[PDB]
Amino acid sequence: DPCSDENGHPRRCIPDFVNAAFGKDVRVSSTCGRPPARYCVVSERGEERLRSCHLCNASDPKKAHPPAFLTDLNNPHNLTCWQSENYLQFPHNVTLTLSLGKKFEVTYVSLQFCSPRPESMAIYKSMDYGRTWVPFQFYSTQCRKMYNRPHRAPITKQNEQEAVCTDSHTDMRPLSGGLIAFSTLDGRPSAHDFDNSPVLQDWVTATDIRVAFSRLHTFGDENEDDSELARDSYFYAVSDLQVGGRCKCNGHAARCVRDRDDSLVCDCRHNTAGPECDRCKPFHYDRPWQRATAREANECVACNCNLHARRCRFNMELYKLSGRKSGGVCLNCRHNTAGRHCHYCKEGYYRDMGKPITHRKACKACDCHPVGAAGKTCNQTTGQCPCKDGVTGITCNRCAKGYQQSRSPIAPCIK
Amino acid sequence: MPTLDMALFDWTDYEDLKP
Ligand SMILES: *[C@@H]1O[C@H](CO)[C@@H](O[C@@H]2O[C@H](CO)[C@@H](O[C@@H]3O[C@H](CO)[C@@H](O)[C@H](O)[C@H]3NC(C)=O)[C@H](O)[C@H]2NC(C)=O)[C@H](O)[C@H]1NC(C)=O
Ligand SMILES: *[C@@H]1O[C@H](CO)[C@@H](O[C@@H]2O[C@H](CO)[C@@H](O)[C@H](O)[C@H]2NC(C)=O)[C@H](O)[C@H]1NC(C)=O
Ligand SMILES: *[C@@H]1O[C@H](CO)[C@@H](O[C@@H]2O[C@H](CO)[C@@H](O)[C@H](O)[C@H]2NC(C)=O)[C@H](O)[C@H]1NC(C)=O
Ligand SMILES: [Ca+2]
Repeated sequence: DPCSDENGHPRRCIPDFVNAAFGKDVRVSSTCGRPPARYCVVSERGEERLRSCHLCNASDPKKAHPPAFLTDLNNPHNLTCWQSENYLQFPHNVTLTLSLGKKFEVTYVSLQFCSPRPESMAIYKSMDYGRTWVPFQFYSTQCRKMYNRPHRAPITKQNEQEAVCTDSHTDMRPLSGGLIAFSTLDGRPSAHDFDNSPVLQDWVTATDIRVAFSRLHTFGDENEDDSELARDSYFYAVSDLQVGGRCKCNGHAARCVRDRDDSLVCDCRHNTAGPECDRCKPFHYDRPWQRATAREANECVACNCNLHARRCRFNMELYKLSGRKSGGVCLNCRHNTAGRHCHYCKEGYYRDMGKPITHRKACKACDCHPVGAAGKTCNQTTGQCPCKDGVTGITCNRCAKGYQQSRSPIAPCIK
Repeated sequence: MPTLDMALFDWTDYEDLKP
């Protein structure tokens, strides 16, 4: 357990870097096999190009190529590729979208193709679950023409989040096994200083990863009798999609875990709560929430209601009046107690001592003498009602030394 | 010791306070 030290006391903890994509369902714009249809594998040996053909059949697992194969275990000698439908050229965009439902720090994105690589393609992140998409990186042989970015634009302080376009890793050539691989901090000026770079802190943060294949390579011949089979030779196919990174829990977790809803969330510690660990757990609002830092754990603490209140709320006034120690304010405070911490008795009650402060019957009712005492409200401690002139006793039901009873209820002791 | 006698009070004025 890295979230507390050798002794009991909490410390900042960060979860492990991983292939965030592994085993995850990737959403795809296209998959061959529904209905089933022919595809062709093209190979070259020098002067010649050879061609084998096969059926993509979704309904038959031995001939299917579903998205699950993008994030399965990659054994290099039993490769499994997702395969798009044949010839979705332009402007047809085919997309692999990985929604983590949770903020991650992305460190790389890797693709391994079983087809030739895309001529043009783009990696995107979302920071707001589905809604908006921003570009991480482009890859194309026509950057200005295709993505309206300039070729190999130099990354600079001025804008360190620049989605570069590049003709690198665009060659039709490795006809399979082509490898494209974006790294988020590769190039970025402040990467060495990353942990003090707010610009880059943002840059790596993302909830989703979209991969858009926008145009695909064709051969320089494409024979005329080959019309159907040449068309059937062009598709996108990927054997392995990775997204390196870690969960963003705010120093309050060492694990991310799927939950009640089977949705990914921090295994949240230090009495914190929420998916990012960005707020406090119920009944733990004595001090306000913070990211755990290098020096300090900032475990938000359990507010005290002396076993009288079920809920509690934070208040800054109270917090500030103590030396920033406690600010919890207990609510609907039960059993005829009241206050911040339910530590004293409701007006018109008093503490039955001996019975300790925490006990359900720690406040007995006041019960003043209805003509002897002036008022209903006792002393919280000692229960002494406020007696009229020449009356004493805790209930104020006897005249004092010096005093006799009167015939009037108003002034019932007189001398 | 000698507690308040409720019967002793004259309530003809202050009719409503009588316990
Ligand atoms: C890598 O290639 C393998 C062969 O080289 C593929 O074959 C799959 O092997 C599975 C075993 O791990 C089979 O499951 C068993 O087969 C059937 C289920 O339909 C039943 O006889 C059994 O119930 C079942 N297992 C047990 C434990 O009883 C797969 O059916 C089989 N073929 C598939 C899925 O098409 C692998 O597909 C492939 N990748 C892997 C294993 O990740
Ligand atoms: C595509 O789906 C499967 C093979 O992946 C085939 O359908 C099954 O196979 C037999 C005949 O081979 C059929 O009678 C059944 O309807 C199917 N289900 C079974 C056996 O459980 C189907 O032939 C393939 N389709 C084409 C057009 O090739
Ligand atoms: C394919 O994706 C592209 C992005 O590369 C889509 O781009 C839009 O294209 C028009 C010009 O045709 C622009 O004016 C829009 O700003 C673009 N929007 C987005 C979200 O990319 C293009 O429409 C796509 N086409 C199809 C059929 O998917
Ligand atoms: Ca695979």
